[PDB]
Amino acid sequence: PESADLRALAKHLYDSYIKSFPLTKAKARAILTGKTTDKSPFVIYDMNSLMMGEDKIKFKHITPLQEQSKEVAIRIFQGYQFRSVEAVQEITEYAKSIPGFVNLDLNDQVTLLKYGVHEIIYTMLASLMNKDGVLISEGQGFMTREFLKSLRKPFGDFMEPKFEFAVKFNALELDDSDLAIFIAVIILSGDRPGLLNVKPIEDIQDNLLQALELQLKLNHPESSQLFAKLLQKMTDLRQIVTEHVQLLQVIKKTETDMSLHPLLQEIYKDLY
Amino acid sequence: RHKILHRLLQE
Repeated sequence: PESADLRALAKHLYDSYIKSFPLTKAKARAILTGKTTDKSPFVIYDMNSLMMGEDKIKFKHITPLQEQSKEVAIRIFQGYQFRSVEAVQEITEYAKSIPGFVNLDLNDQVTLLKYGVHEIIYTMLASLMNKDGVLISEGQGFMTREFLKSLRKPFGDFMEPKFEFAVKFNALELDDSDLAIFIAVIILSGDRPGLLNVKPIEDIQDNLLQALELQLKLNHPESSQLFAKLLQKMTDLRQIVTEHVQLLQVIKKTETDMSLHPLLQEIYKDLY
Repeated sequence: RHKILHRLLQE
């Protein structure tokens, strides 16, 4: 029917999701359960393991810790910046695959990404997280929740809110095919500040939302109304973003021993 | 204004 067009959209987004992102929820979950036959992730649980894992994590930057002035908390924060920037680039490529997205006003393409990318980063981060820690560097690291908490303030506060969101969001038991449509719905949000032409964005999001509803009914026929819980999580994502921007506000002030990557500067300029 | 974002998009 029209529901055929909706299956086509879901499959296209899935294909583009698999191509755009190096580590899927399926592979991440296997790694976190040892149900893979790959070399396990190097566990970072303290300052020593970080030093030993520095290489495999690709958090190396210019020089190793022991020959650089920058302290451990700053080096982890800088490591996570390079991972974010790559995430932003992967999400931008995925967005361009969303039918109608490249035909939008370029200024609106920028605004959607500007407000969208970190809501998608945190959604995708949950795929990599459990109550104990997070896969880093395409699954070859595992950094513990306790280690990230133990970092001296305000750095100890950055990742904990993402763990708290992830434990809840992971209970919905979404798979990659579900997440591929959900992240597209997030990108095509009509209510982002500074949007010039909301109508074609709401038209595209209407389609993605229908596609997400069909996908949820088919892939979870045992399950019932994720869709509603799942749409409430979109507001949770905005709160994580708000909170996170405040923490970046603090560190810009309390630390002058660091600067933000330019792309992250573009994104955070005039944001909540 | 959003130089890198424009570049990533216009790629």
